[PDB]
Amino acid sequence: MTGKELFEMWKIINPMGLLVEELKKRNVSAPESRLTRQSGGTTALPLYFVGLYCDKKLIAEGPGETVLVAEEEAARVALRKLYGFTENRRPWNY
Amino acid sequence: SSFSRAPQQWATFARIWYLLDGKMQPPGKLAAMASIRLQGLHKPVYHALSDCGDHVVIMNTRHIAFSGNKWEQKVYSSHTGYPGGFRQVTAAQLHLRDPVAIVKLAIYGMLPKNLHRRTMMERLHLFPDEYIPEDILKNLVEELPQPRKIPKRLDEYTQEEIDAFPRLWTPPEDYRL
Amino acid sequence: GYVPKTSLSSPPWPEVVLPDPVEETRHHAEVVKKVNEMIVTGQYGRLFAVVHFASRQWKVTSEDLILIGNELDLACGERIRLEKVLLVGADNFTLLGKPLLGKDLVRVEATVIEKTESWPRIIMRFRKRKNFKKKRIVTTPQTVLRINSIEIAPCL
Amino acid sequence: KNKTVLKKRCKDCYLVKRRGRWYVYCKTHPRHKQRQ
Amino acid sequence: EEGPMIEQLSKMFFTTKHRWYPHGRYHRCRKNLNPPKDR
Amino acid sequence: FREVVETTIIEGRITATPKESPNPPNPSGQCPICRWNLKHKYNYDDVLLLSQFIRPHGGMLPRKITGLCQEEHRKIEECVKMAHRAGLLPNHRPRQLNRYLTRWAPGSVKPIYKKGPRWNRVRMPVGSPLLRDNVCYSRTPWKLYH
RNA sequence: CCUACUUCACAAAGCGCCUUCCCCCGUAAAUGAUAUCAUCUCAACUUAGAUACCCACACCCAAGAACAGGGUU
Ligand SMILES: [Zn+2]
Repeated sequence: MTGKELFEMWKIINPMGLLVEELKKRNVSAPESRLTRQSGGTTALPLYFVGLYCDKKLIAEGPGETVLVAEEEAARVALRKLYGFTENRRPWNY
Repeated sequence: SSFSRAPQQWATFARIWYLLDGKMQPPGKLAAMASIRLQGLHKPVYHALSDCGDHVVIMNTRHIAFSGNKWEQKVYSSHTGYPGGFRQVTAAQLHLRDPVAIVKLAIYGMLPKNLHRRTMMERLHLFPDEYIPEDILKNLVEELPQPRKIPKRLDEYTQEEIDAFPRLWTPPEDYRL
Repeated sequence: GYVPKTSLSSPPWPEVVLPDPVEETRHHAEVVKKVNEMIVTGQYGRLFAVVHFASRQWKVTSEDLILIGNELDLACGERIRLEKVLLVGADNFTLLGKPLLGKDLVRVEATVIEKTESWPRIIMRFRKRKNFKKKRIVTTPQTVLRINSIEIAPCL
Repeated sequence: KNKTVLKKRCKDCYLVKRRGRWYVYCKTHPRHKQRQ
Repeated sequence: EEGPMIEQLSKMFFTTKHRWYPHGRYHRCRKNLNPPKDR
Repeated sequence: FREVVETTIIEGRITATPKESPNPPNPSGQCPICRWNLKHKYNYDDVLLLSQFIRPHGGMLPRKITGLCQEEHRKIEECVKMAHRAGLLPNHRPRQLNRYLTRWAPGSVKPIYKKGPRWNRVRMPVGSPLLRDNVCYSRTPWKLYH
């Protein structure tokens, strides 16, 4: 699991719901899904960069070709952040 | 970063649309920037093989300015195939015929001579006026600022500025002008 | 020695006013302290290091592979402490030396995986019309290091 | 007539610079009209 | 229909016609089907 | 400044002396430009200065009325001309291509129909060669020929 | 392009008939600065100063080497 990030290992469907559940468990709140940036859109090669805000503070933010996809990505990122992963992680002691 | 792989990759690449207003600017001073953008040399990801070029919208190209006497002096010169088909045209004339042309030519010259040049040119969007199409406007992200600063004529300077500036000499009270 | 407002009276560039050195020093100290605190807390997550090995500079992290084109004269599986970590960075803070960081601050560890030869590389000379045609095949020896760990300390 | 060195022949003659070249014009003696 | 289709593609994607025209057999044979993938 | 007033009758009327600016920074200079310290620190850009040595219909004023050193006077004139060419003195007039830095009048320049080989090539003049000693400031000098 | 003529003859020619649509740049001349007159102005200025065509099996042909094109009521 050195290179392999989560979601490759534990594959899932509908991360938004999961996030919501996790949020509830944690803070007793629900996330808004704002759209941070977008080049294209009508071009046929857009770059929708979509956030996820909780009480006017972004917990995560992800990219995508389409808006739904972007949202999904953001959700995934949020999940990763929650579950002590990310690309950063910590090296692990051997 | 976080992110899954493909989406990250997409984010890294993805063609951004940029805007340039002409109006009083020199072509080629526009084109330097535009050419760079087209190439994708403004990205730290740049390679000739990767295809990282962005879109450049340029507007108000009818309101280009030329430095010195280039409107009258600068000759754009091309051949048809045909004997006696050597056409030389002064920049002004060219502009009058097609206002998009001058900027475009400059951009072309700036770009590397490889086959990608024409593809790069297709990501260039030139307009003679403020009227850009709707799709293109939707696409746009950021205007990078104009090279030439615009000198500002006396009508625009306002009174306060004038007051601030000193009057350097006394005329004779008997002088007409 | 005054000039009224024109295009060439004042500079094109804006005038920067660099701050007072005592205050600046204090600020720097504060920053350092913060960094130290962070280090203590384990608030970081994965480090990287620009290390200097075999005249090349390498941005390196835990778990990565590096290929050095020469013999190190080490048995494989031996562990190495790489000196000359001239950059050590992470999310939220970075440390650069002048040019090298101190040994107390940081250390990078590397296990030698394998010692090998390169694929055969062809040298070949030629000149027109002058019967000059040489051909030498070479295999430059190589070593593969696996960087295991970047330890970073609270010395600052 | 064309000349690289323009000279006034008469007092009525005058040098003018027009169209990026120096000319000599005289209202009395139009012979002395010269170009650069 | 071919040319029209090509034109449409170009319009969509902002690029020249030349890439959409289908390249020959030799070239395709040459192409690496299992390239060395990394990371 | 005086003015002729005609209706036959003719009269003369005086109105509003500029009266200088109060106290120059370098006094005991010989000129309006010289005293202040704009020896090499003006251009066509700056029209608040140029308009001071200009007639109501855009022409220059003479050296003897302004009181400018001759070398400077010429420069000033050139600047004024440039400004006019640009379109920076619209309220100064006798009674479509954008422009700046024009040394020659637009009419009176024949096109560079045969720019020669690079070792003897024809160049389009941009700006005046009077304004060389103008403060270049950047590490390269002014490219007066394009 | 072929109604006569002529070469000719279900056509194709000329010796026959028909149609043919813009500028041009050197100078000349006002007002007018630098240089309070004057001066055509590489001073600011004012005068003399592109439309048309083109674009949706078979058999015969004013279409044609083949290919293509037109017609087949
Ligand atoms: Zn002086």
